[PDB]
Formats: sequence, structure tokens, C-alpha cells
Amino acid sequence: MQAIKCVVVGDGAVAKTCLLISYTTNAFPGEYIPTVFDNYSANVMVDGKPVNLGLWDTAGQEDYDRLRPLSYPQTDVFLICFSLVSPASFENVRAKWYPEVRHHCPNTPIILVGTKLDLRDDKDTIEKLKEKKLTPITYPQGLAMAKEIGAVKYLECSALTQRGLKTVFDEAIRAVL
Amino acid sequence: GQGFPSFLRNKIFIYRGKEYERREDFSLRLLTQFPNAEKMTSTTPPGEDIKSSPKQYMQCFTVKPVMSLPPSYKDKPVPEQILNYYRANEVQQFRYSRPFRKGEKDPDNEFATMWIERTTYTTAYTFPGILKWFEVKQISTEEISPLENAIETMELTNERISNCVQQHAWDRSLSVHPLSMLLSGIVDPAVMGGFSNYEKAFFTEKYLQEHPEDQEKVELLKRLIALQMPLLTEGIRIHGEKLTEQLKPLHERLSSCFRELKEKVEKHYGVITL
Amino acid sequence: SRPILELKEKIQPEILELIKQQRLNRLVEGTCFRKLNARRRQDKFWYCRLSPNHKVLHYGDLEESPQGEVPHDSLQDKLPVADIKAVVTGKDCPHMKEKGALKQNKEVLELAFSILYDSNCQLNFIAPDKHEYCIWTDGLNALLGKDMMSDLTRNDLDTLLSMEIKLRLLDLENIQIPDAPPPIPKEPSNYDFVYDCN
Repeated sequence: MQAIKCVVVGDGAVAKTCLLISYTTNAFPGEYIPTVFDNYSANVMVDGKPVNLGLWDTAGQEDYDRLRPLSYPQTDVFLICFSLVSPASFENVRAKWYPEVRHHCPNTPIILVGTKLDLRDDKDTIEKLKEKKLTPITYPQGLAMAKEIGAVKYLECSALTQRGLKTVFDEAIRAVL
Repeated sequence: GQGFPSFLRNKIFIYRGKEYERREDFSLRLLTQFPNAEKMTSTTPPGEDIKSSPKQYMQCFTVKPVMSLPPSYKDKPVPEQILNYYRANEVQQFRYSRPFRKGEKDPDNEFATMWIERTTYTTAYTFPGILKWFEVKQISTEEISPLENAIETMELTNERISNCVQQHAWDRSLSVHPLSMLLSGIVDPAVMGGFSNYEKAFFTEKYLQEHPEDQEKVELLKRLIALQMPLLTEGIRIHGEKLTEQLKPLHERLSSCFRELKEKVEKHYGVITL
Repeated sequence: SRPILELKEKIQPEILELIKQQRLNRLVEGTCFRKLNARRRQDKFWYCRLSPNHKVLHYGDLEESPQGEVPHDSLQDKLPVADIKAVVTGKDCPHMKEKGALKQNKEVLELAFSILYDSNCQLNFIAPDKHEYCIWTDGLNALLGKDMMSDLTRNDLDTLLSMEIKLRLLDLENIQIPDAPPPIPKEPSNYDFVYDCN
């Protein structure tokens, strides 16, 4: 047994906390119970030994960048998140989230994560993005940004499907290990 | 489905899974046990077509191990080991939470329609047993109001606080990171202000005309948050005992918001403390 | 050999399903396939077992096993047999298109196969040699339930059909088959068999 810090940020327009809570609950897709409190945690092994793990559910509102860095120190791994279907999310992460994280924490294994994987290939979502001239940005460019940081990994998933989500957390835990 | 074996056709079972299998891990291992491994998506209700159809169908998910009754233990301040052992074993009741939107789904207030149709299960035999699984011997469901679900959620939150305080109370060489977990998450219902939500949703007289007779539940909320407040106090105190240099800013925010909500319950909520 | 060949190729399918069945047996017994550029201490060999249910693919980064397949939980025991778009061969493999660190040399031109799934995930794998490369392409295409793209497969097809028809011609020794089939002697319209049935 042992505990692992795991900070997670990302804008509030993507509902990453839904991802976290669905994972922790081991709930059915689309059947999570939204709690009232943040900063989730669990205790599973990815390999060999069971370990505690704590997910610092952090609100992505930019103002709170005076409080969130106080959470940063001695964090084993951080998880940077976005929406695969929000170009604004990309601009924020490449422009604000990623740079400030690299600044505050220049020494920590990092994994980028996509979101709404189904909506990336959802015809209606992508046609809305085109009619609104937003880009249904695909994997290779997120991969390019991951190479830009050289993040130890990047994965993309969908909440309503949890596809690779369990895996996402598996590499997340093994990042410490 | 119909293609199941006789003892399997349109049957429900509960499996004493491994210690730390995730839902789909065990699910996939079971799929290995079987061909025609098509999984359902209406996880709670069955399929009448498949109540007669061939081409075996299945749906699997985690369920809640209902607490045993610790015999002759109902009041003693027994240490944790007893509790954790009975939290696992000699179990026969198994409930499954059932989310539901009942009423009007206002965007800012997901608590406006949370009605839990808590589905419980009784099986023949007590886990663990001579089989790592058993059929349900009897199913039952429930219905839970936002008032209610609020009640259980908050009180279980409080007792979780109590449990962490106690486990880090008997033991010293123990990471404070879980303390950060809790104290953070509770200190700011940041995504949704739970306490404020309860105030607006039930403490308001719009609700006490919505539930005049069921106002005796908002007083339940009041007494329960009142019992919560000192528990928060011991949480704060133990945090101070394990306070660190990253934690003093965190700690002071905890403390400020904590006595803030202290006065909020005492006068703004008007409740009486202990 | 005109009606002979008519009959021989006309009774095709039994050998076809036989060969395909053997191919499924082969995929099930499987072996350790090859990864991409597994040089700086990477398990180039890794078993890939098809289920006897023929629905899950017990594959993943298993060790440099000389024994080949070991029956256990691979890294990913599932490749969805139904949704596999195809497998790209040769240059159509995007890993063959890779010109960076995972640049596969021209000496594995025929060993390159990428199994298509999720429309963004590929299985850029390498065969130990061409014959089993074609064998596994044949096996997945049997999962696809289509024609077989192994030279050895057509070899076995033709040779076994040849022996089968060759053993067929035993009862017809010292006889000729008219290329126009012999005229069917007229069946009297009455089916009132004077001698009893059975």
C-alpha cells in the first residue's frame, strides 16, 4: 500500500471530473453519480502491489491559478486534459495550461489526455464545428504537442464509453512506477 | 436470452470478484468464458424480448456489499479491523444505486431531480461461500428523494471524515495526502456549492411549500450538518497536527472557510451546534 | 480432361473450407510475431493467440519467448474480429511510411502488415518470413471470410484437389466421360415403381 499524488487540471467546459468520478466509481457509462466534493482518490494496483492514489480534481477557472499552485508541490504525476472537440481548449492548454504547468512543475512525468473521443468522429459534432468553423482536431496534432513537451504518453478517450479510460489511468499509475 | 443453459436462461447472478478487478476486467474475463458476448446497455432494466429471445444476452456491473450486522457489536467502540472484516464478508444484501431525473432538470442544480431507485438484492448464501458467485434469491428496488439522497450522501461523507481521522489518529507515520484530498474536496464544494444548493433547494420556503409536511427532512439536514461541524473540527485539528509548509496556505483557507461555515450554520443556517 | 476439369473445379468448396479451417487452426496455435524496430532491448517476439472461440486476439508485448505462444493473458487479449477494417500490406502500412526512429528498412517490405481498428489505431507488425506473413493474412481474411492471399494456399488448393480427383478417377478406369454429358434416358412419367421403394 502507498499513496500517489495526481493533480489534474483543464477548463471547466469539458467536465473531466465526470471522467474521474466514473472511473473511481467503476460505474456504468452514463450512470455516474455527481457528488458535491472534489479531489477524488482510489486504491488499485496497475502492477504487482496495490497502491493508494489521489486525483486532485482542480477547477480550470484561470483565476484560481493563485490557489492551484499551492497544490502543486511534491506531486508524483500531473495529468493535463482538454477537449478533443474544443479548439479553445487546445489554445488554452498549449497557451496557458501547458506553459504554466511546465513553469510551476518543470520536473514531473506528464501525460496529455484527450476527451470526447466519440464526438471527434461524431458526424453531427464535426459538422457543427465546420458550420461554426471550429476544428474537429484529430490525434496526430495532439501527438505533435505531446512530442513538443515530450510527454511520457498521450491518450484520448470518451466518457460515455470509457474506452481506454481504464488504460489511461493504467499508464497514469505506471508513470510513477 | 434463450441460448443460455437451463440454470442460466434469463437468470441473475452476483460474483465475489477478486480484490481489485475493475468492472470491465472481470466483465471481459467472463466474456472469455462465453461466446456470443454481446453486452447490454440498459444496465438496470431487463429485456422482455430477451426474456424469450435466443442469442444469449448479458449485462454486468458492480453492486454494493450491504454492511453485515456485527453481532453483539452494535455499540462498542470496536477498532477498525472488526469493521473492515465485516465490510467484506458474511454478506447477503447487495444494493445498486439508480440515478434518475425526476421532475424539472434545471441546469445549475443537478440535485433538483436526483431520485435514486435503489435496487437491492438478496441471495441464497452469504459471501464468501462454496461458490464465488450465486444467483440473486430476491431482488428489490427503492426510491430516494433529493432530500434523502442528500441526507445519506452528506452523512456518509461525514463518517468517511471520521474514519480517516481515526485511521490517522491511531497511526502517525501516515501520509497526509488523503487528508489533503478530503479537506480540499469538502472545504470548497467548488464545482457545485453543495451546502448552498441544499439551502436554496430545501431550506428555502419554496421547498417548505413544496414539502411542508416534508420539512421534517430539512431539519434532518440541519441536525446532520450540525453533527458534521464538530467532525470537521476534529478534521481541522488533526490537519494542524499534520500541518506542513505547503499546507499552511491550504490550512488557513480551510480554517477561514471553516469558521465561516461555522457561523453560517449557527446563524445563517440558524442551526444550533454542540 | 474436359469434363474431368469441369467436375474438379466445379467441386471446389470442400477443399476451400478445409484449407480455411487449417488456417484458423494455425492462427489459434499462432506464434510470437514481430514488432517495429525492437532493437534497444525490446521484445521483438510476442505471442498472438487467436481464441479457439476465434473472437479474441491474445496478443501484446510478450517477452523474447523462443517457445513462442504461451497460453495466458497477453497484454491485450482482444482485437475486435468484427470491426477490423482490413490489413494494409507493404507501403500501405503507415509504419512503412515512417521515416524517423521507427523507419522499417526495405528488407521487411513484405513483412509489413498493419491491422486496422478504431480508425486511428494500427497493428504495425512484422512476420518472421513471407510464407507465414501470407498465412496470417489468409487467416485474418478467413476471419474476413474472403479469398486467400497466400501463394502456398493456392499451392495446397491445387495439389490436394489434384490428388482428390486423381483418387476419384479410380472407379472410372478404362472409361470415357463424354464432354457433352450422356443423355439422360427418359424417365417414364409414372413413378409407380413396380418393385417396392427402399
